[PDB]
Amino acid sequence: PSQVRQNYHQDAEAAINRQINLELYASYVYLSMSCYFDRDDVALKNFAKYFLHQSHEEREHAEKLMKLQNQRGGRIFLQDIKKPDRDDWESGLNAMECALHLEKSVNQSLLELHKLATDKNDPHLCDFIETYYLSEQVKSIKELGDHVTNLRKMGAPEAGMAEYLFDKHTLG
Amino acid sequence: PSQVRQNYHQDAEAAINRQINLELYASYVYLSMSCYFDRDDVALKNFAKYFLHQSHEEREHAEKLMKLQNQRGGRIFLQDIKKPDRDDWESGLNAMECALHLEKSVNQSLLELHKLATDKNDPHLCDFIETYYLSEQVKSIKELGDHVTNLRKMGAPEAGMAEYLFDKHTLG
Amino acid sequence: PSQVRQNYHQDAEAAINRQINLELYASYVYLSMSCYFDRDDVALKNFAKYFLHQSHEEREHAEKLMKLQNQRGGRIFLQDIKKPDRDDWESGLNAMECALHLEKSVNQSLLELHKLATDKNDPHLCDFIETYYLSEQVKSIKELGDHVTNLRKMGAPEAGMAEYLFDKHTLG
Amino acid sequence: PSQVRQNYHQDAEAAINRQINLELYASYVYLSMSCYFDRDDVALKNFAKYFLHQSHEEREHAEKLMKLQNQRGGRIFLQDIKKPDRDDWESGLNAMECALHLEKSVNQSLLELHKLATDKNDPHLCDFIETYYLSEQVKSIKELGDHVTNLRKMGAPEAGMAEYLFDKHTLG
Ligand SMILES: [Fe+3]
Ligand SMILES: [Zn+2]
Ligand SMILES: [Zn+2]
Ligand SMILES: [Zn+2]
Ligand SMILES: [Zn+2]
Repeated sequence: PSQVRQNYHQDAEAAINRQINLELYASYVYLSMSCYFDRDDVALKNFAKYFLHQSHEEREHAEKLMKLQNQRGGRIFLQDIKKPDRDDWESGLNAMECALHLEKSVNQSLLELHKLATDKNDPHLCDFIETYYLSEQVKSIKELGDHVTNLRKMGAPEAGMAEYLFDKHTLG
Repeated sequence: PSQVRQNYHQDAEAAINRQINLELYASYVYLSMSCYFDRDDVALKNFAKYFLHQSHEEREHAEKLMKLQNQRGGRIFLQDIKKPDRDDWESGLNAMECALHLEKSVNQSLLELHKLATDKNDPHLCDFIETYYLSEQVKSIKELGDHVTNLRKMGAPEAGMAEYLFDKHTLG
Repeated sequence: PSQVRQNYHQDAEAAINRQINLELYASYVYLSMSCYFDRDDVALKNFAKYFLHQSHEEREHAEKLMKLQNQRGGRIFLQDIKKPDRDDWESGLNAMECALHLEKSVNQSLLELHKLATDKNDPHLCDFIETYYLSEQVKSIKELGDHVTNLRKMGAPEAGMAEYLFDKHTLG
Repeated sequence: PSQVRQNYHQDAEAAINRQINLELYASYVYLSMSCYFDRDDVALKNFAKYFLHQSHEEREHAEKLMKLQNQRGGRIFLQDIKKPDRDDWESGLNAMECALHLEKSVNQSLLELHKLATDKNDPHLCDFIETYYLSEQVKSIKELGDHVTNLRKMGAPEAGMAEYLFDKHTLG
């Protein structure tokens, strides 16, 4: 047992390892989306910039959980990062809808983690999740819902100027 | 009778109390509209910002009348602020049309108040209304009429890009 | 159901609507108190300034809950804002005592809301209340208790110079 | 008839001459009060400073009416400035009460003047009075009412420290 370990259940250590994998997976999905919008047959630079920013943010989320695991005296066990479900993301609207789905799935994972920390009476870990993860997920899910709403009303993907003008106005 | 009171008719005191209520009501209507445009299924940030600015302006109008009532030695009697007529304002165009209707109703209230101050030979109160209320209402009614004209010509609400591009160009 | 909604119970949505009404009511009570201290027969400018600051702060509290309701995919349903219990607040000491009573009643409402969010396993909403509401209420209740203590010891309201000198020293 | 005269009734010219005399009289009353508070047996420097400021302000009010009379092509006819009703103003509270009485009497004179300009269809003269005289009188009467309220509550003139502390806090 680590000299620093105190009130850190083996189940919490295991759940934090699963979450690190999921944040690294989310980072890979966003990178896949970023490089789709950089294709010459798609060519939406501000969609590509937006998803690359999200990819980097998710890597910072993963790295902060790795820091937490080490501060609490747990041990990081890394696993394969699975390839994303698509190479071709079809449209700006479809990628925003898939990003929304991914962010809600990551949020559900964190709520299951908070529930585990509550059941194991781990107040430091509960507060860590609330402070740096849950606040930020609610704000992300709302941003993506807003983007989806706006793109559907402008008539994306069938309206050719919808994603062009969204790329300049909302994402530019 | 207040030591400061001079040439302030009890009817004028009563009418200023009714106007305070109407400016506070207008503030509440604008706040209702502001929070409609912040819904994820509407998601027009600059429409929400515009109506929140109007909500704050109307609270400043109410507060200035409360200052007038106290300077003249009248007594403020507050009344319930009634809830707005809708929760769902339907579209950017509909909210602008409802705002236009509300601002004309507030203007008519002030013209009835000016007529009362003229009939009671209250020149200080007449000048107060002209200087800080009537000028400002004419300018508001014209701004809203302009917004409505522009949104109808762009084809709102059926044209999906009309309110999107109005939100960026006119309100951004 | 809203595309952004996740882990937000209908009871929590209803309770947040009741709290918005209570923060708007508190804003109206403070405005009533502010305009009492501006009467020429009361004439305590720094008491009026203090209560107007509180009125504005409570409107910011209400607006932040409206933002929370929209971020979580709930729907704001506004209700009438009831008129305050008095027009005449009697003295500086009495208004501070009534403000203390109001702030404890708002605090009890938030503790009932936290208990509901705990029972519905809503950690984002629990953390929101703790971070932006409960900390701030404890600090307000203590400030008002301090003011009341000081005014009673100086001999308010019977000692004429007590509220005058409190207005200059503590509130100036 | 003056080459510049247009729509200026002989009654309005006469009434403006009477008002010039009253503003010069008010200036003399305030100067009398200022020099009472500078006596070694009264010795309230900030009461003396306050009334000297009012004396100078009233001379500026008189001079602005003299400018108006000349702009409209009337002729200034000056009259004796009568001596004030007292040399000894008794107390800070009594002087503030006498100042309140004087300012209400000047205000009533201006309302009679506005009524005359309204009856003679002189809109330039009506607007002149509203803009530079009536606004300012309401604000003066309210300031003096506030001062009187505060001094009576602190227990002036019998409470020896009331006028001392008012001189430092309110007027300093
Ligand atoms: Fe002192
Ligand atoms: Zn993340
Ligand atoms: Zn208004
Ligand atoms: Zn509050
Ligand atoms: Zn004057």
